[PDB]
Amino acid sequence: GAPSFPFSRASGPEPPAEFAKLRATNPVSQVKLFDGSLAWLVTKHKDVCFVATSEKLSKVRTRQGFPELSASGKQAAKAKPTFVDMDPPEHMHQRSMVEPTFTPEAVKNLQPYIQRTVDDLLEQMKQKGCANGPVDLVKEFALPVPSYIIYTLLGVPFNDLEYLTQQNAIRTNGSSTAREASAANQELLDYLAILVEQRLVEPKDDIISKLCTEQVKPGNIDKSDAVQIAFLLLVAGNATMVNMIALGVATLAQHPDQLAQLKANPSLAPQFVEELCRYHTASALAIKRTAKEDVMIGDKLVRANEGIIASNQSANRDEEVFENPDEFNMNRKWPPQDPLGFGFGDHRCIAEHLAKAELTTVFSTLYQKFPDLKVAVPLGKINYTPLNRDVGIVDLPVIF
Ligand code: HEM
Repeated sequence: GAPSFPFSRASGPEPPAEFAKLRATNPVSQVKLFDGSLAWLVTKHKDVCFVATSEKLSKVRTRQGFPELSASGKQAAKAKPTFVDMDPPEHMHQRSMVEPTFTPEAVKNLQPYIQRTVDDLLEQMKQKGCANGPVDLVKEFALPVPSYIIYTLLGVPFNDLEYLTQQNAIRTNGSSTAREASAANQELLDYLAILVEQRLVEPKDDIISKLCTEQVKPGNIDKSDAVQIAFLLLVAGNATMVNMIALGVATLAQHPDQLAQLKANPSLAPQFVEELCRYHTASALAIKRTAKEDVMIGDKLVRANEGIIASNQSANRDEEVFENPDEFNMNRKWPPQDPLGFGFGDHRCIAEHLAKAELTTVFSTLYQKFPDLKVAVPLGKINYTPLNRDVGIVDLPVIF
């Protein structure tokens, strides 16, 4: 019978062991989901790209056979969809309403702001110090960097960032009760609704204001849609950003020669970030589809109304594309094929340029500020996310 999926990571920082075996012997295979239903799992880079781009496959979650991976996903599929779950032409109709803030040119213009935000959080961390024991790099740094940036871009005023950063963290923290997580979720939605009302009356230079002026007031979307689009932009990427920063620090601690290179030359941060986003694919469960019609993938027939999950994590370890794929090597020579940390095709992460700018700013600055930054617990004792989840780090004690 088909194995249960998601698979568990082989260890804290490693992908599931199953993918390498499937790439070698059964690259398109069936897996069993939490409800006992089946889905196709695609593991090779070429095939993941095919799934990501085929117009015979749909992201619409009300379609029969959609591969929801948990009961919570089934419940979330009942809500009015935003662009993450749309096909053409609806997908770009809505995504284009917010894409302008995320273009390469817009992100380049944001660089001084990104640098200031990182610098200010690093200075707060220095002022707080570590004179009485280690501090949690996640709480002090990896969490607020992406949080402050996305909230600011959306339109949150500076005074409200610390509290809203804490509340959004509660929503996904593994220690929160269901009541606590639900209350934090609703608190964020209530806050965003008030902010939308404010920007309908007096727009400012932020994403919510642009939605209000350009889409809500003309009747292209309503104010509840603006809230849901803003909420999507907050929650889609934030936990992934936090995990990528923490994973980068841990990966450098595990690879001290490459850390020494980066300390001696901060201009290596872009290459470090490229290798990090390939090696630690912290969002590996988002390339999902159902077949609108029969489609052949390799030696398998995916029938109409069957689900498909395309593992970009597996694709990023595909030996046929990336030589020595299971070694972290920021000095590698890159092949012609894209790494897939941010997905592929029409739905490729809207924030890829912003996320890479945040990560590059972090890794070109962190060890200039704190040349003696050290993970304070043994590396084998790092508190990674549970093995049945996307790779990440919950907390990371450090000294400096
Ligand atoms: C290192 C950090 C991040 C990683 C690795 C990442 C990864 C991904 C991946 C794998 C997807 C699926 C793309 C696909 O369907 O092919 C995606 C989509 C998306 N991401 Fe990110 N993401 C990151 C940060 C962010 C941030 C900071 C934001 C928002 C500010 C964000 C917003 C979104 C949205 C809205 C989508 C859906 C795009 C669509 O379906 O059109 N992501 N991301």
